[PDB]
Amino acid sequence: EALLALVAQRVAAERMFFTLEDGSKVSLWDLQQYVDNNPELAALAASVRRIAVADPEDPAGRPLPGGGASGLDRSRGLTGAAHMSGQEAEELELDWGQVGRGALWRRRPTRWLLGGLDGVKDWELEAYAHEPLANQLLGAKYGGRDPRAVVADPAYAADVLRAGPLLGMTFVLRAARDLPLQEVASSWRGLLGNYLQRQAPLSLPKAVRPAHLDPTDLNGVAWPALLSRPAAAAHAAAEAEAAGAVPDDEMGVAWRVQSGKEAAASVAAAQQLLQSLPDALCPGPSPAAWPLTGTKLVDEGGRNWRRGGSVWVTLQPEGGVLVQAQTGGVVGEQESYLLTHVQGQEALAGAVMSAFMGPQPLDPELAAAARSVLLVPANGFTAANKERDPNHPLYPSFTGVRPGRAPRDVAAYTLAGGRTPLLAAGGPGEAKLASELRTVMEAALAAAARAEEAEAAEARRARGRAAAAAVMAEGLRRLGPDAVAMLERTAAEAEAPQGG
Amino acid sequence: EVLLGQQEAAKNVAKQLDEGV
Amino acid sequence: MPEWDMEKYRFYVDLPGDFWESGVLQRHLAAQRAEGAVWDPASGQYILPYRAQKKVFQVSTEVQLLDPQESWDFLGWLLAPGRLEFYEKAACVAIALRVLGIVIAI
Amino acid sequence: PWSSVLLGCVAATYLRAAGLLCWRHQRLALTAAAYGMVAVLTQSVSTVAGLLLTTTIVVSLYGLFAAVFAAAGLRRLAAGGLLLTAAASHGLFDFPNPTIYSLLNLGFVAAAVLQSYFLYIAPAWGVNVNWDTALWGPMYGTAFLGLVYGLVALTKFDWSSVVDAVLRVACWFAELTMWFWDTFVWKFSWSEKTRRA
Amino acid sequence: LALLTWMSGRLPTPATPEFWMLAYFGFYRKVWPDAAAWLQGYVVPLMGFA
Amino acid sequence: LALLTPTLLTNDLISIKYCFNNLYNYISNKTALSTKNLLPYLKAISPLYSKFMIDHSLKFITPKTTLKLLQHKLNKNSRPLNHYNQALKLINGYEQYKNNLQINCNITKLKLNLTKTTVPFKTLIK
Amino acid sequence: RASAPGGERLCKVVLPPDPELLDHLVSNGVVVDTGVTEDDRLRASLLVQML
Amino acid sequence: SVKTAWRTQEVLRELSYTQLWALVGEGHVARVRFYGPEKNKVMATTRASAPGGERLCKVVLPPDPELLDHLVSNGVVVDTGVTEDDRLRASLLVQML
Amino acid sequence: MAKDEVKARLAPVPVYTVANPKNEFVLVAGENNTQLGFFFFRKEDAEALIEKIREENPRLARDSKILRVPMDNVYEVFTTPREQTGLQGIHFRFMPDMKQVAHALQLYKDAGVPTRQFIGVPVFQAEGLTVTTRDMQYVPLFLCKEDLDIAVQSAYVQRNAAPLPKVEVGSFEEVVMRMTASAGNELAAWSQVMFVAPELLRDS
Amino acid sequence: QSEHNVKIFHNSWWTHLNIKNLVNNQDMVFNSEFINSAIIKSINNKTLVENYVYSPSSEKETMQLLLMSSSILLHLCAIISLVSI
Amino acid sequence: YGEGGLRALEAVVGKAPATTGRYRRDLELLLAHPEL
Repeated sequence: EALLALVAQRVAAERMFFTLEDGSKVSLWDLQQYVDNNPELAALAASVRRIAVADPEDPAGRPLPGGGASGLDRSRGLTGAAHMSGQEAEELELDWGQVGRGALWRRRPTRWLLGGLDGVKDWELEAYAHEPLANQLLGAKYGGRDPRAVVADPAYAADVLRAGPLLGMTFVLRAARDLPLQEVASSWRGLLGNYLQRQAPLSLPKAVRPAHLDPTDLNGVAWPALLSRPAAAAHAAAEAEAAGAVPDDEMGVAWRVQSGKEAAASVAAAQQLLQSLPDALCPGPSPAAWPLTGTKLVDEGGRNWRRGGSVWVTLQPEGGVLVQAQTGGVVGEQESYLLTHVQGQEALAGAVMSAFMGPQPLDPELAAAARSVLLVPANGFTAANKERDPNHPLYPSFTGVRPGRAPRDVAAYTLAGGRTPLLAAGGPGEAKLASELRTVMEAALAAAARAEEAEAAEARRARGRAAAAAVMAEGLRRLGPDAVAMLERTAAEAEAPQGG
Repeated sequence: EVLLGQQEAAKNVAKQLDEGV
Repeated sequence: MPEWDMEKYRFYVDLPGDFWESGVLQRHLAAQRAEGAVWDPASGQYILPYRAQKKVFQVSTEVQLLDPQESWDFLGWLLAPGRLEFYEKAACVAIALRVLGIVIAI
Repeated sequence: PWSSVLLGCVAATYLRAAGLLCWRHQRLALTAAAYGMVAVLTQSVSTVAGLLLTTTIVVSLYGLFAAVFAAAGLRRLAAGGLLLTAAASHGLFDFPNPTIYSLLNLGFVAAAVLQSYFLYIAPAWGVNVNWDTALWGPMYGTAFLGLVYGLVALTKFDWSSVVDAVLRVACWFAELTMWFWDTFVWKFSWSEKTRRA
Repeated sequence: LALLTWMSGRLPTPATPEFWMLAYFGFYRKVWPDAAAWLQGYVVPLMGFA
Repeated sequence: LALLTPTLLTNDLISIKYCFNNLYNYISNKTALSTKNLLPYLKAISPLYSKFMIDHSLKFITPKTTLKLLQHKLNKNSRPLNHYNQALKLINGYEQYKNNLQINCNITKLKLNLTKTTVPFKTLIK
Repeated sequence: RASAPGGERLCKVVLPPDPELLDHLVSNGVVVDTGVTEDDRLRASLLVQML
Repeated sequence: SVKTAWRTQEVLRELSYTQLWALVGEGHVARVRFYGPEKNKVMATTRASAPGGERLCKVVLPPDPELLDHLVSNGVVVDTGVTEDDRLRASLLVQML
Repeated sequence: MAKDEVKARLAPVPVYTVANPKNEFVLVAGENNTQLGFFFFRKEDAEALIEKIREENPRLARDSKILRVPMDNVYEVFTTPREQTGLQGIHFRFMPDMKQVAHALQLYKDAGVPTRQFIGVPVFQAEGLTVTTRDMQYVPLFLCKEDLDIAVQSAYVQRNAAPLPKVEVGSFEEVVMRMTASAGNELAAWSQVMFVAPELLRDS
Repeated sequence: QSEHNVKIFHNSWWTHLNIKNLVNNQDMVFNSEFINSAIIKSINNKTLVENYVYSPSSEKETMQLLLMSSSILLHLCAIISLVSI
Repeated sequence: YGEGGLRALEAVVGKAPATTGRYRRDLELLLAHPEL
């Protein structure tokens, strides 16, 4: 009957598996039953009740010491956005850092009139980029250079427009008004059509490796094994030349050009998919049948979009545009909805990216701020100081040590033993200890050359690393802790800020 | 007294703003 | 026992001025709220520990504070029963002497 | 008109130009001659209407002294027209038979309406105003003063109506204060001195 | 103003020292900061200045 | 008595320019020391999963070296602690979110709220 | 909340000086709304005390 | 500009915490008198060796728990203006009442 | 460190410049560009530049005054690229004391080097000299050899007893660049720095 | 939920009694005046500082006089306002 | 700070009542005779 041989058989026996922790594989039917037909546990799940474990190896209970008040848990009473401590944002993925702020003005507030009493705001515009991918792309090419020269070059602007799907630029448009649905749909359709009429045939990436996430390890990913290969770069380049070999500088991406953004194709296809915005968001006249109704993203009648709701437009590679949304107010009551996800529409991703960070964007301040912030994750720092780096360009972490003022006393100054690090650089002691460290390193380089396709070369490099570590360690025990500090600062002030 | 049954969803926000009462 | 079914002595205690500074009530509350409904992975199930349970004559202390603004002393004094009796008498006399003065229209 | 909204304001000042033996007409003619020279080279207090006029003169003087003294040339033409605005307001400062200045007043209010159209719809039509403060400010200011001149002139207004409105507001607040005192603080029959003892 | 008028029988005209005491110790010392802030943020830009 | 009462009762572009100044000074100081030896932008969101985004975008990148942030991601008791039925269901909801994102790549109420957080501007070193 | 015993209701609670209460409310996802709290207590609580 | 202005009595001269800390560390402040209901204001009497001689300055602070470990660390004696004579006068006034 | 921490640690070091009355800079220009701020650590060298300006252009010397500025504002001046400010070419070099350059050369001579050449402003420090604050132990960097000698002699005569603590001298520009670019254990090493003013342990 | 009633008989039997002279062990056979000592001590110890008169010597005498004047005037104003009814 | 300085119960079940103990005989008799 109703696919009795097809909706049964446990959909290909549910031969797609997962992987939890210690290699245990579970079926998707089992996991779907766990989230669907196990609602008692879900009653606890939507109550944030604390339970606390017991120690299993203890004869007498003894509730295990936990600190569970994590950022998401404590933030459930806040409004708008959650709040973490940086380390918890480093965990739970959370790798899309903010690169720019903006606004979609109806009437732009003038500093004249009455302070700006004509300042009607339709949306608040924020742009977010994947910071590790921003580092890996814009940092190994545009890293260690003058940032003003980089942002002055029109090649950097072209590159941050081209590599936008690669960075996964997601734009959050938060409604600052009870906006009518038809007006917003017409405005977005008109703006995106205007930007589609100027989307010339331009450059897109091409795939260098297929597959990943086969239907047995849907929990797993291929990139850590790809980046921790026995030869890595050699293997990656070999894959590259067997398809699209990188022509650019140290960035990857082969960049096919022109035709990739076809005109009568995907551009016109997107000009039709935009026509199926006011017949997919505001269909035939019945404000209870319009898809976005009932949910908190609109009002009770569904006519207007409520103030505080946000629309998340993420530009995936291969022309994928993911439009999600999120209601406003208390985050403990916020509900997030996936609205649409289009794939293969290379004109939509390029048109949205041009509309946000183009030569004429929807907000020039947002485009300039995003293209200017992006060098901070490019230089291996992230937009917000999640790693608590003291040398951050903006929002640097402090050492937490009171600054010292030299007193006009004599009893405070004591001539103790060898318990001061060297602070005078360029002196005879520093120069002679640098010379002794130099001869120790030269002995290490000489000893690493006697340690005797690319996998055997990397094994030889590992053997040379072991011999160099042995010789350098013996030399550093011959020298002092000040020499250890000098080797540490020499290693620190020699690598590029990008981390290459 | 009057029969003008106006409909608006911002009146809920106004009633919530009457928490000052 | 359910509290509504209990029979309770109501004792009067004069607390010291450093009662909150000494933190005896705070320590008792922190001792009482420190346990209950502990998950046990060594055997499954949620276990209420024996430390979270009560002994034969041990009860759960219910700390309730009073608001002095709920004591409407002026209104309770103005609407005291004797004053209410006087207002009833004066309203009776006033109504009778207002009627006698309208029904004299003859 | 983007950068030619400034040309619209220039047309407004040209409309201001559309509108004997005493010194005041000589001063107005000297100011008009100064406007002509500046334009070709760069390329009393006892009335409310007098307050607006004086304000206009002061503002527009600071405007000329911040732009001209300190399609790019429209930024200098629209500020050269501020001296024409100052000339019109110094003409209206003695508003001297009133029929001499009536047509000047009509042109002043009509081009004030035109500037209060052009500059007000300028941010919503594409051009930005917040960029140059010392240039962009005084034209908005003189358009504002020009509009409130077409409101304080058209209806007689004067300091008498201002004093009457202030007295009415203070009187209503006074009766509210007396009612609040007599109802909540202390009855006036208790506070005052009962006579006939 | 109302209380002084009721208590003294004379409205504080600008020729009366009570008006100047209420102008200095009243308007100037108390509400003029607020008035100043509001004015510099609403009227002074509306006048084209700053 | 009221005189005696207290007695008796006993533009982000400017920050962009500053950040660029700090970044250029840091790079120049690093270079000079090498030769001599030899509040906005505080928000973090996650619309997709970072592992999935790196895997999807690494099908186009041939990296000759792993940089600092991706190396940190590569580099990154507690076994009984995260063993509430709750803690063994939340990770299942994470994996169902994973499969939903994968099958969307290959109006629906999401199983979990999209995560948008703030990080404090002033912190201390480790 | 509606999941509370007795439905959704408003209840007045007078608090002891407990320094862990705000941390408990924050970590248990409770919307902690204070209000105004004007600094100048002498000036703010003057006319209402006269009344 | 002590050679340019006229002399006008001797008013206090409001400083700040930073200023006072500098002249305490440099050993220019001889005595401090904490005052204010909130005790956040200080009369600083400087010594004759200071660049300016004895001046009674007035300082306003944030609540920083390091004032003692600078004042009594260097040279400064804390004092209050209520001596035993003033206390006995207060006792006499209470007796008269 | 951060620039706030570096400016906070560089506060007790004063320097002297020559300024026109509206807080300008007597920037000796020499030949093609090459303007030089010459932040003078010693006031005698600043008065010598005043004498040179007096002999060259007598109108400027009357207007100009010796401006005292703490090293935090000097660091703020030094850090920012001057092309961004729009006034570039002004070199802003440091002028060390000749007596302390001679002392630095003498201390260089102990190991045996080209002892008639030095780079930057000398900063002196004894290997083993520490200042005991409230519960932390700062490492004083001495801008003056005489102050270092007073501290070393007083400390060993107070703690009893051979007692020659190495005494090493480096460049003040490098101890600022290392403070700026230090991140690892060098950050913790520099967090205990303490800067002695050139006249702090005088005849008091 | 029950509906209450106004109690009108014997409402507070402990109020219309003078138990003070029995409880404080009078008639068989605590001390004040720490109050005014503490009040004048606080007046002296804080005194608000007349820095506008460059901290004059008397000062505490002025504050004590102000306190006595304010107390006397408050009591007299209360009596006059009471008898004004 | 302090003096002295150097140095299936109370962790499974938790303490023992102190004010209780005078009712031990009555509790035992109530258990022994359920007819009460």
